[PDB]
Amino acid sequence: TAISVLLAQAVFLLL
Repeated sequence: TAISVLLAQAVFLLL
């Protein structure tokens, strides 16, 4: 993972 998704979330916003 539920923490792995975060990296993908902050990745999209960046992007």
